[PDB]
Amino acid sequence: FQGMASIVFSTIGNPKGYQKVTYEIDGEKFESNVSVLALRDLLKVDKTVVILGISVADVYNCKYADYRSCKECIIQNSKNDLGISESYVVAPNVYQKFKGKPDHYFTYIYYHSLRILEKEGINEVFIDTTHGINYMGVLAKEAIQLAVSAYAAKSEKEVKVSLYNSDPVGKDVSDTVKLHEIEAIKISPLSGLKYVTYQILNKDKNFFNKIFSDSVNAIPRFATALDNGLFIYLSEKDSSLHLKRLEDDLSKDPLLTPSENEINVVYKDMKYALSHALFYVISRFSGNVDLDTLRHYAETYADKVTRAIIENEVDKIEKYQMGSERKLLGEYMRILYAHGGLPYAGTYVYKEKDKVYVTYGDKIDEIERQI
Amino acid sequence: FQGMASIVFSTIGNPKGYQKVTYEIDGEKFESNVSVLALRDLLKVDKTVVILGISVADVYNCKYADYRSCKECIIQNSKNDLGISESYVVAPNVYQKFKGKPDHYFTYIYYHSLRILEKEGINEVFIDTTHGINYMGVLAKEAIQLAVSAYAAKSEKEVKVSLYNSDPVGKDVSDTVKLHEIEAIKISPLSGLKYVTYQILNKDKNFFNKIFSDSVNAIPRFATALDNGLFIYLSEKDSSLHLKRLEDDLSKDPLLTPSENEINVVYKDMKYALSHALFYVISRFSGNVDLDTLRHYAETYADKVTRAIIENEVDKIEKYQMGSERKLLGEYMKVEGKGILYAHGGLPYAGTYVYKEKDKVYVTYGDKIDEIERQI
Ligand SMILES: [Mg+2]
Ligand SMILES: [Mg+2]
Repeated sequence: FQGMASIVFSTIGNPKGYQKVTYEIDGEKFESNVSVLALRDLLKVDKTVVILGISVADVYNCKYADYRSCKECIIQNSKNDLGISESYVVAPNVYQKFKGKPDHYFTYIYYHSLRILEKEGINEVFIDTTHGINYMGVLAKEAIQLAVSAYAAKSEKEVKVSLYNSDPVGKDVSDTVKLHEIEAIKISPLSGLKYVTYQILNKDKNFFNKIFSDSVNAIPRFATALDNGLFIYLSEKDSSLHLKRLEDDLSKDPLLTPSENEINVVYKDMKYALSHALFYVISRFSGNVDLDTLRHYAETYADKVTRAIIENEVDKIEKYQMGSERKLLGEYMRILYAHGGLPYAGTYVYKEKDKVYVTYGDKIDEIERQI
Repeated sequence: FQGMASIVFSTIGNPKGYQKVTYEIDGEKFESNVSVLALRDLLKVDKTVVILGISVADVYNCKYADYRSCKECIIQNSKNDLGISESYVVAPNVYQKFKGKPDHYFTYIYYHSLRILEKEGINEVFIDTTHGINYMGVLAKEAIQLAVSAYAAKSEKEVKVSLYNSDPVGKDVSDTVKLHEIEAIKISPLSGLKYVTYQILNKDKNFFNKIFSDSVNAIPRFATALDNGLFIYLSEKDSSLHLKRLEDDLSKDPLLTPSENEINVVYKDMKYALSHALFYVISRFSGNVDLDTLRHYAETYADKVTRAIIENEVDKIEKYQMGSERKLLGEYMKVEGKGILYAHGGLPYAGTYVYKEKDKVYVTYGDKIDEIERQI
């Protein structure tokens, strides 16, 4: 299954909803107490996701026994006020007595929105920030962008993403409130990959520390390999454990710990979201690399020069009749990169029944050092 | 996983290959003994499928013990001559001493190409008929079109399909040969659905006989439900048995039986391919129909009027707070005292129940399904 479903994510600052207003797109109108229901109606959006901060517990006198029971109380009460039965993402946020780190909101939305994209078979995403307050809008937008980027690359599909906002404040039903398309982008597997790597490669040298042993070095290295089309490396240098550990890290509930005067909320720093997106995209490349798979990777996941270099190397390999035993490419015909990841002294080739494979074999440590 | 892989299917009449020529697309050239290798190079196509007839068995002195062994001899010997290691579809065909029914070639290509599409995560398909002979081109093109139609609708994705043919060289030795895009189409889930139903609904009254009990009526009836957006009916009237039995029928090898100077080949009549496509598409609609699922079905699998009527009825339903006990739509929406299926886009008020469970509102025909079925 593949899927062409649409979804709208909406940042809602007040789970009680808002004064009824008449929203409008292209002259067509829909009256609502929340912009997201108007976007859903006017754009015929399949799925709805309301994003709330844990801080709105205060509105309903929800208890702080633990994050899960607190968020369940929020959802039960908001469903009745908003007339939206599902789905809800209730994220760690900083607001009044609720204390923490704003980037934790980002991490949480990235991870939870990614899971939703997987489940829903999505090809079009709307992000409605009409009712967001403080930093909700900027961080939900960027966290969802990251999730759609990871999703498009791993699922190998195109996903359209649009940012919407309106201004219903101090208006009523006699007011017409336009829902504006602010920006619309198309994310392809290539541009999803490039966004994910971009978010690793523009961070300071210590940014990815304490994620796993030597993560401070391993993470930017894996990102550089992904960014430059080193598919054989992504296939052969196992990162499945890193991915599993990050899933474990992000799957656990935030901690809610009440003070005298405060509720402290602890989730995971942004570096965990960026790292997960990286290893999630890398998981696309698992398994042995035969020539047609590599041709496809070149077309799908490499920029134009890198694609051309890889395809030229493959063209050269396809001129020869290939045997069962493994030989270095040299035996048939900056160096790592000038040959698009197939340097002749550092890559083997072999034929196993109907496929020719390229592998670094026991030379992978040499390759790793040149990344 | 979804996928944006490309694939070319090539009808090849002679597994020995052809006079080498320089194929060209848009000024760019590639010399080959087979058009499909030039297409693969010039259009950077991920996957290659060579379609051969079983009749090429004699080229390599292949034995006729059974279809599997004959096909495997053909494939192993063709690989070296053609320079293509995989994949091969070796189909029943009629030619010279090989006798049978030409539509069996269609059925075989449909089913086997469909399996290949599923495995390969495809969004772009090329059909190269350059080296096809007799009816290979017409039947491969139409069989593949049906396959992609079924695949697009069931997987819910768009697929582009293009028919290519080189300049025919005839009995001459040309030097440069253009590879022409003849036809290029885009198949959406809706376009796939409509092509599948079209192939059912343009057949004679008895065309679908002997597939399963009362299939002459049941098949057209399912196609009519699908063609007209009766998604609740498709969700509630079983067709998984029909799908399973068709997949079992089609997965069995063709029968090859040599006689005095003839080899008779038997596969399955075209009706099995068309019926398989139908039930494969219908299998998309499994599960209870909650209103968001229905809205999605209207947006994805229904023509403009049907989409509008369904969405209108859903808009009305969504005004109400829904209880957990099943009630007819009319119990919510119609007064006591006086005041049909298609005018309500499949949600007639006296024949459809509604209820809410675990955050979703559902519509179902429940015990009224027979009455709905009478009206299809
Ligand atoms: Mg949540
Ligand atoms: Mg075959």
